[PDB]
Amino acid sequence: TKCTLKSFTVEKGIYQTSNFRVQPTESIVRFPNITNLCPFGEVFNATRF
Amino acid sequence: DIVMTQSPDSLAVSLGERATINCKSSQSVLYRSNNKNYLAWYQQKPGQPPKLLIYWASTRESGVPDRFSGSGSGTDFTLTISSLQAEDVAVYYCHQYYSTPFTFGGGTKV
Ligand SMILES: *[C@@H]1O[C@H](CO)[C@@H](O[C@@H]2O[C@H](CO)[C@@H](O)[C@H](O)[C@H]2NC(C)=O)[C@H](O)[C@H]1NC(C)=O
Repeated sequence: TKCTLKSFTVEKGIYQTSNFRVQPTESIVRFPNITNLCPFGEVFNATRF
Repeated sequence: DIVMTQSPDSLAVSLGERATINCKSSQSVLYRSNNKNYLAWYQQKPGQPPKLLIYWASTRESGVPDRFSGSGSGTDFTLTISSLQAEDVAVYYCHQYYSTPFTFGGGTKV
C-alpha cells in the first residue's frame, strides 16, 4: 500500500494494491497419435524436379 | 522405389505375326515440363549385353526397323513387334529412368 500511494504513512481506508491470480500447477500436451514419419525424402531429395 | 510388372514373360509365338509386351510400374513414371515418358525398351540375345530399342518409351532410335515399336503413357507401356524374324529369339526388358533407384523388367524370352 505504501508503494501504491507513494507515502510512508497511510490513512484509514480501503486501498486496491494488486491483482490475485491462481498459477498453473502443470503443463499438458495433447497431440494425435499419428506415428509415421513424413515423406520429406522424396520431395526435397528427388531426381526429376 | 518403382517396382515394375512386365507381361507376358514367356512369349512363344510363331514367326511373322505381331506381338506385344506391356509394362506397369507402381509409379506413373512420366514428366510434363517435357512431355517425355522417362522409360526405355531393351532387348538381349543370349551371350551379349542387351541392346537399346526404344527411348522415351515411344520414340525409335537409329538401327531399329519396324520390327520394334515403342508406345505408352501414364504407367502402362507397350512394345509392339509387327513381324517376327529368325534373329528375334531373345529376352526383352523394360527399364525406368524417371527416378533412382533404377529398375529393369522381369524379362520376356521370346
Ligand atoms: C535425401 O535427402 C535427405 C534430406 O531430406 C538427406 O539426408 C541425409 O541422411 C544421411 C544419413 O543420415 C546423412 O548423409 C545426412 O543426414 C543427410 N545428408 C546430407 C545432409 O548431406 C540425404 O541427402 C538423402 N537421404 C538419404 C537416406 O540418403
